[PDB]
Amino acid sequence: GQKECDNALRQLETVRELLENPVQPINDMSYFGCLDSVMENSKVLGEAMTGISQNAKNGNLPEFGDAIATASKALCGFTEAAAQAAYLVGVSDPNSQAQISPEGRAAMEPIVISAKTMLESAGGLIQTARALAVNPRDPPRWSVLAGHSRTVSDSIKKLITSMRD
Amino acid sequence: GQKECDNALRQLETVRELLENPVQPINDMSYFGCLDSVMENSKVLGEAMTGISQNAKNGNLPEFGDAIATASKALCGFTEAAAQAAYLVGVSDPNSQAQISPEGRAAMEPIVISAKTMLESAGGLIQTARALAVNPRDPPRWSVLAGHSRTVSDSIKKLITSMRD
Amino acid sequence: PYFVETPYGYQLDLDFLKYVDDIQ
Amino acid sequence: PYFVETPYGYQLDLDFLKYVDDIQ
Repeated sequence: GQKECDNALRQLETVRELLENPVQPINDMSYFGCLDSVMENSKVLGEAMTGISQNAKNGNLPEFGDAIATASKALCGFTEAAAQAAYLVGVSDPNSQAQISPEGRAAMEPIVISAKTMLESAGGLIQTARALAVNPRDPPRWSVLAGHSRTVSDSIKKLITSMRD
Repeated sequence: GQKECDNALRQLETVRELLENPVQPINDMSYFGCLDSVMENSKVLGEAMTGISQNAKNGNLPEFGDAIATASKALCGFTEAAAQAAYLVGVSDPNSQAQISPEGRAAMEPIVISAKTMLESAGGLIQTARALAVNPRDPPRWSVLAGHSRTVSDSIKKLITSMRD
Repeated sequence: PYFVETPYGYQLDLDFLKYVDDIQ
Repeated sequence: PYFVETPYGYQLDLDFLKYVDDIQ
């Protein structure tokens, strides 16, 4: 029973070193990966704290050690996300300055292409709608309008998909 | 009818200049502010495209111009979010390097304090639970365990709140 | 809602609105 | 679920789980 608590305290004072001065990337988690890790580890910690209290109350020491170890693992990943998220917050500040790596420019390109495609298609949609407003008796242009609306819909779906990961 | 379409095309080719080379902060939107702006402008654009097609079909030119202008405003804010989000993606890459501004270090501090408080409280919770596991007949320590669980719950709520804005 | 029937049988693609609703 | 009754009437605070569910 004491070993599970001793090891948990040793791991907790080690993972706090990330929180002391986080000015460098801790891991490869995005800002959404950090929050998702916080949400999942919070649910794991919530049931782990429940198991800690109940098994200490019921004298169920084996399951108590499992709850202690589960809580330790949850708290470590909880801080790895908070440490990386704290790094991303200060770096994403408008008054900061950053040199963008080639792998960074390769990651923002799927967002730039999808947005520039949307303006190109939405422009042609407005150009087509400008003529349909004067003369809607134009079956070919309604096909062109539908074609641009299809490229707009795809460019937006691919833009949101590029940001959620 | 033509003016609403001409002004929309002029605004669209102006806002695309943000997409050409986004290596600087465009606005004060966070990465969550960028995605939220994309989601809201997508709903506005969806109904605007509906109004563009229907009013061109029905010859309702005044409401057609309103739909064109609404679509133009939606597409501009749509790209202002994508341009800033593209900047944040490449800057948040682990292989990048960034000088963090004082206002940036002031924004990550609410995340760092809430996380370091959580480890401090969860450590005391495990320390208290270690004794309750041996002797649960300790009313004062159950109050101490409840006190640390209250500080853990508050530090986690304040940590998530610091990241969602 | 995820599509709009235009004249002459063509469709206005609004599947990106379906993508937004499935997320939320 | 958002709290756990400990012995001697004290409560284990799990209100942060309520904060997570309200968000999602």
